[PDB]
Amino acid sequence: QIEDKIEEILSKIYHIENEIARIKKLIYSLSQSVADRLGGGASVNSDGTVNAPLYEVGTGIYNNVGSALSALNTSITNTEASVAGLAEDALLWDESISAFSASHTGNASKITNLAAGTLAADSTDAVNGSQMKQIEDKIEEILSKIYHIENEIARIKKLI
Amino acid sequence: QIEDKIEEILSKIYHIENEIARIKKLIYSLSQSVADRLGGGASVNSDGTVNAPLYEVGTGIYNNVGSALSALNTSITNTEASVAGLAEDALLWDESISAFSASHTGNASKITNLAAGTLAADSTDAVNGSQMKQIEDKIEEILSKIYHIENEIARIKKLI
Amino acid sequence: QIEDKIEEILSKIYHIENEIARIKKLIYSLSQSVADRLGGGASVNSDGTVNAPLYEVGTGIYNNVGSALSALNTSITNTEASVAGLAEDALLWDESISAFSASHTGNASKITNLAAGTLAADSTDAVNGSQMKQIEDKIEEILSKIYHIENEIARIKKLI
Repeated sequence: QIEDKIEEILSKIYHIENEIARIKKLIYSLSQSVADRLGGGASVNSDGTVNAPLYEVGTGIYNNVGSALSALNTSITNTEASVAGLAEDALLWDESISAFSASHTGNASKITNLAAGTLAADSTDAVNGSQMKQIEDKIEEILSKIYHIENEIARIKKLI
Repeated sequence: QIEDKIEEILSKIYHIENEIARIKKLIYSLSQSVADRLGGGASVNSDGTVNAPLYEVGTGIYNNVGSALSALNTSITNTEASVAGLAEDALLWDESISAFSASHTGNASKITNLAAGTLAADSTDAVNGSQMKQIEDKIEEILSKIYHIENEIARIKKLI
Repeated sequence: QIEDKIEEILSKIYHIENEIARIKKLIYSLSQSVADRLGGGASVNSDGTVNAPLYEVGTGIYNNVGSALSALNTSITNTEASVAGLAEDALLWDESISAFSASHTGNASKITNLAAGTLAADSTDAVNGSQMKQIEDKIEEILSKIYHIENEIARIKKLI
């Protein structure tokens, strides 16, 4: 049973060598598939490791998934900060009062840098201070003409 | 020392077979753990590779991490573009002047499609062109009555 | 050829043991590289598996890439929802009419909580209902003075 024992040792060694060649190929296949699922140019190195992906987020490049996710989180944070800024400063429709509200930090506020509205019976343009001042000037002139009328009348009222 | 040498060859072969069965199981365990850390339904294929994850971002499905990160970057980009649009077009509080500003691209601008404000001593409603026109009409009528008064007065002024 | 056959069996076994030690080290190197490319503190466990990353997105922690991507998708969704809210409610520049528009859901709308505008010949401040009411009161007083003038005139008109 000695030459027989050698015969089978050589055959079992042959099966082991086949397993090793199959295992070596399983490892690079695994490695390749992982590189594929990472994307961003991840590839398999000559030594069997997965070379780093290159992920572009914003103006930066990230060599791992966590750093990219973090960068996306920060971008969304910054965009939310801009949105909250707009929301604090925008002249907004207020549903509770059915109107746009020029309230700011609890106070009625001005609107300024407003160009003059068309004055017509069907104009829906807002009007400004310059336009109302011209009306106020007309009114003051009307009152002076009236005071002149009251005096001219008074003179003839006594002179009779 | 010949049968002894066989005895140990069979024992060393037995240790190698145990190592191979342990290595085969290490590879599928590694593979499984990688599938778990990727998520998105990644699983281990019969051949030992990691099947692709399916990541939903927006209206698309992405089969690798890089393509998903890219898609998230583009969504945030698009949302920032909407925000910048709002910021260019919104009627905004200007802290430097303590007031909302109807400035647009450096010019005083109109506000139009404005419904008529309540006219009362405590109204904080904006007023429109139609409302100011009605005032201007009243003023023109007042001036004609005054001119009629000046003439009636003049007639009696000479006729004495 | 029997002792020779043993000589080479021991040498082929020696090459196989070297391959196994090289393969064991390839697996932990692969594992390490995958842990590195995942980031978020992913590390290699004693058993050769990749321990889970810890990815922070918003106020949550996610133990796999898919769940993190999902969380980033939901955050961007929520930020877009805020932006669309602003866009529906903001008083906006309308390029088609070259003016800010106080239109809301197809209707001319009020602006209220507006503080009084400066009345001067170069004021670009919007004016409110309280300011226009004071003008209307002045006008009513002017008309009563005129009616008094018409009566005083009429009396002297007949009395001659």
